[PDB]
Amino acid sequence: GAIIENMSTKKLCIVGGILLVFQIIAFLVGGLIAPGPTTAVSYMSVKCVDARKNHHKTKWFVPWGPNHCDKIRDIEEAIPREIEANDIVFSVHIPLPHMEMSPWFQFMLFILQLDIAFKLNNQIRENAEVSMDVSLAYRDDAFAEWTEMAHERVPRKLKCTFTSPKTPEHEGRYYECDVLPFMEIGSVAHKFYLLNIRLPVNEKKKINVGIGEIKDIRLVGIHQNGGFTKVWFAMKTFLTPSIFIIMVWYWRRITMMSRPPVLLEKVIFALGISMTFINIPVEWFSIGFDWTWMLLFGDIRQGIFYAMLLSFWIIFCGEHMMDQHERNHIAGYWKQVGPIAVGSFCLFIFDMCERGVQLTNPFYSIWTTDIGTELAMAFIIVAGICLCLYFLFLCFMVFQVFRNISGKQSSKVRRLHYEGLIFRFKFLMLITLACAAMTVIFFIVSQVTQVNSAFFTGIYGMWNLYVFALMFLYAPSHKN
Repeated sequence: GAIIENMSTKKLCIVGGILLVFQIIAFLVGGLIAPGPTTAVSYMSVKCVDARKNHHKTKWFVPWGPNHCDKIRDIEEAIPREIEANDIVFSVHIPLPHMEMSPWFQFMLFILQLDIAFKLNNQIRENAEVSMDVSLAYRDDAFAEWTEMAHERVPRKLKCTFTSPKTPEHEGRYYECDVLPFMEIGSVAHKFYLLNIRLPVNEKKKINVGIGEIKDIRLVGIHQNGGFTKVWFAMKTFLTPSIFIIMVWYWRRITMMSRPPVLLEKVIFALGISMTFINIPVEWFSIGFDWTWMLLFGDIRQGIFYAMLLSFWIIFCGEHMMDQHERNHIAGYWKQVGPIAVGSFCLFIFDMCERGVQLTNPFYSIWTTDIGTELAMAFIIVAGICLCLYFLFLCFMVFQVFRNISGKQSSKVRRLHYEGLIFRFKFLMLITLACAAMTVIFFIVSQVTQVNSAFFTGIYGMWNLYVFALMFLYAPSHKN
């Protein structure tokens, strides 16, 4: 006597309506509060020069404020000053004047933009490479000392092409050539960050040679909106107790039953507990504490939740097969489920490994070592094709289930009861395919993101509401 088979349609439709109302408000809160999760911002570098006195001990340089460096007006002004290579250092004080960085901005993304002046004297080498010397620092008090975060060599190949002709009337115009994936930071913890870049030249070690005249460098930054992060955290801390309440209701009601439960009522509970496992607001630590690995843990949680869900759809749909079906244990369905769980983990493995390795090298990326870029594109394509094939396989399963249940009907309480159960199945199954399609779209979109709309909030609400509806529907009913 579950809900789905005892409950009257009058009881059903009000619950459906209120749940859909929750889904719609969870959709539109993203558009309301923060219509766009990532804040794009651009910092122009300041061209400092040093006194050539800091060889054994390195020294930081600040663009503006007190004790700010001396700034070369242009790369030609250095010549009357007789400035030599390696005297020039680029500087980017990350926060703009009269504001600060906030821990609410969870992560930081940086890509370089290069302004290299064309001249016939410095034609770009066919495999020209900028062997940049980069260092980073962080600070919390406006009068504190800069503390080192990273100081390493970072290679980068120029993928680069100037269209306009080489005639010297066209010199000085910049090469049109590309942005470069520069840096990822796992988490934000400090008010001020400083970044200093040098490009030492050495014809012996073949570093920064034939790269053209680098006029200026420009840094483009992306970080999560202060609005979106707060609302996301608030929605998760809202949804966690609600799902736990519905889960305890479900499990208490199930445990009240006289007879033991079948595979289905166990797999739905597994879905619920995994959904809570992702739901719990563990990430609220990031604002109050310096923990850094949490950004990888979110990807771990999403991978595990996907592993639960993609198996759940097949098991739930598969269990609606009735002829000579209804096994006692996963040995009857490990045939299908087995690689699905492994595959679901495999979707995020590359992104998770990137997140891991960026804690030892923030400048590491898959998009360097260009074979890395082409294999990343190949990975995106195979993941897409495999997930679409899984969606097709689920659609085939639904098709076969629809084929099958024609027999039970074709082979006044019976008239309304059986037809109502059939209608319940039909609506639930249609909801299932719709949610699966939206989940596939979500995976692809989360991998590609130019979406400017915050539909993430709505689709997460959709997952919560769907799992909620399942536990609500499959619990035993109050005695009539």
